[PDB]
Amino acid sequence: VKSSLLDNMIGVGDTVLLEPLNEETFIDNLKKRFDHNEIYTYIGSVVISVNPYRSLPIYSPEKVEDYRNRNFYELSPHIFALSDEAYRSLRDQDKDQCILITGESGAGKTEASKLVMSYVAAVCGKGAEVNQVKEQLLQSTPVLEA
Amino acid sequence: PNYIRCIKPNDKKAAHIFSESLVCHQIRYLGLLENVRVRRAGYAFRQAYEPCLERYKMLCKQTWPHWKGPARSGVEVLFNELEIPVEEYSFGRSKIFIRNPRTLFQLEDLRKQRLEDLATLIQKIYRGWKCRTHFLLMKGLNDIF
Amino acid sequence: SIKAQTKVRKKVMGVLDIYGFEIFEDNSFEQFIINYCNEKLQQIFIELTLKEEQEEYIREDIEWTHIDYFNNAIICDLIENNTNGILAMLDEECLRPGTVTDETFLEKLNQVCATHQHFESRMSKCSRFLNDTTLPHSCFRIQHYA
Amino acid sequence: ADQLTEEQIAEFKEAFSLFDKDGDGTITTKELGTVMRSLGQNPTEAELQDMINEVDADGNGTIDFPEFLTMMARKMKDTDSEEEIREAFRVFDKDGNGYISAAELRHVMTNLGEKLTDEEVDEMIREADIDGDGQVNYEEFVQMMTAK
Repeated sequence: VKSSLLDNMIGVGDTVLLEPLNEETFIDNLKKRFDHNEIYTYIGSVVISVNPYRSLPIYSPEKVEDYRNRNFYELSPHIFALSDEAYRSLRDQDKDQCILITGESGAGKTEASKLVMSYVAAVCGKGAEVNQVKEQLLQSTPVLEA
Repeated sequence: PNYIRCIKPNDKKAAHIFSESLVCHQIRYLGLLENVRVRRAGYAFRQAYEPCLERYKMLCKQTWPHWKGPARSGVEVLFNELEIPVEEYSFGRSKIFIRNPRTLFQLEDLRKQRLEDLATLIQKIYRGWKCRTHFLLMKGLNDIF
Repeated sequence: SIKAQTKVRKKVMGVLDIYGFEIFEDNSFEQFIINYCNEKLQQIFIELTLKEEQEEYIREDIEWTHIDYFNNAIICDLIENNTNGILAMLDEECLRPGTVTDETFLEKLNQVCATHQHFESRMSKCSRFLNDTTLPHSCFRIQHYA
Repeated sequence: ADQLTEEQIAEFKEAFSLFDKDGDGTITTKELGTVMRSLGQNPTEAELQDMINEVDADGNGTIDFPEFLTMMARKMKDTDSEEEIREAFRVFDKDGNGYISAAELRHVMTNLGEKLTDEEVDEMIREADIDGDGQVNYEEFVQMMTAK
């Protein structure tokens, strides 16, 4: 409760706080965040991801411990924080979840599937099973892509 | 449902190219703007009383260093010292409600101001512990100067 | 290869990877089904959004003020209505043989579908009266959320 | 004030005579703050600059012993508190566990305030935890620094 995403915020971290509201300010928001290598931006509980076309170091297993079991509000925007909500709504509440990826090809949909399922492969407790189903899923992906 | 929209920043798959006109079409196709318009609807920011009081206890002389209990009353005397208009906020049952981020960035400005005063207080009492300690060691070596 | 061994009680987290919205210069029936599915997804998204928000403002006992948003339900209703939708007219023209063509189908859409505000055509009048440039013949406009 | 009973006059006089190296009868003006901080009053640097520019009209800061006593009876009522600085440390806790990062303590305490040097903040963390490294406590550290 002592930390917030408002501290050390590049641009405006959440677009509900963006003022004034048009597309012109929002393009500048994603511009000034993408320049400072901040590619995640929320709308409410919505993750906006921007493809950087390189491997960013924000996916370390060290940062998995940082992103785990903090609140949605308490930390800088990242995609794992969505999966860290969804999984706990599956775990502590026993309610079925679904994670929807919307966009066009070449914007990072398959990467977002890989990173969501990678976080779930990290924190589930039996990681080799999720890696075993995962490896045949990502293996079966170019088959369907044909 | 939990939700992700993906945006390409260019049509050329590069790391440092940002085409504003194409990203504008990416916002239009996904419709992020009406998403913001419906998430904002009445009050554009909100949080519980406890992280609000723990975040902004240093702006009120009745909450610094304590407390002021209960948390709704401490946020209230915080607003009454900081002279916030009544139409800027609303008291929920377990959350404080904020209408426009004008008040929010105002409070972030004031908290950003008092943060340097807190670090200045820490460095003052610490360096005073060092100079007082060196003075006590200097007395401990030479009784008269 | 990836399924469970037996049939037991379970709880599931799914991932729905769906494509995005389309605009070409020429948008055929494929892009029509595409953009219709994204109308449905946008509709359930805004509906669950408003129910979630109004749920919260009823929780914290705060008087709701009204917000203006784009109605997706009359675009969906403009397409899917079993008597007045677009797909009902298309299933009609496919069903009955009458030596049917594209311009006769546009004539039917001008007859029964142009009574709605957000449908837009050239030969009808109504919706819209105006002779708008970059609106050819043998085509129609739909005012989508995009 | 009135001012200043004798048991503080003797300490102000021995600390006043300690940092006199030219044989003048007054301290040097670069060391003006460490005179006040060696005795434990601890004014800030900018308020020291205003207080020394109040009595100086030459731009040097040269004072004598009764002017220094005047400055001590001004600041004598400004003795700080324990819970105030401790809650100021609790502002910098972001995790709510009582633990505090040493490297972020270096970033704050070398980028904010009077900007402690490398040996002072490195010595600060080495006095905070002798075992190390990179993550320290504060709740007994505040008891160590706030003794006169």
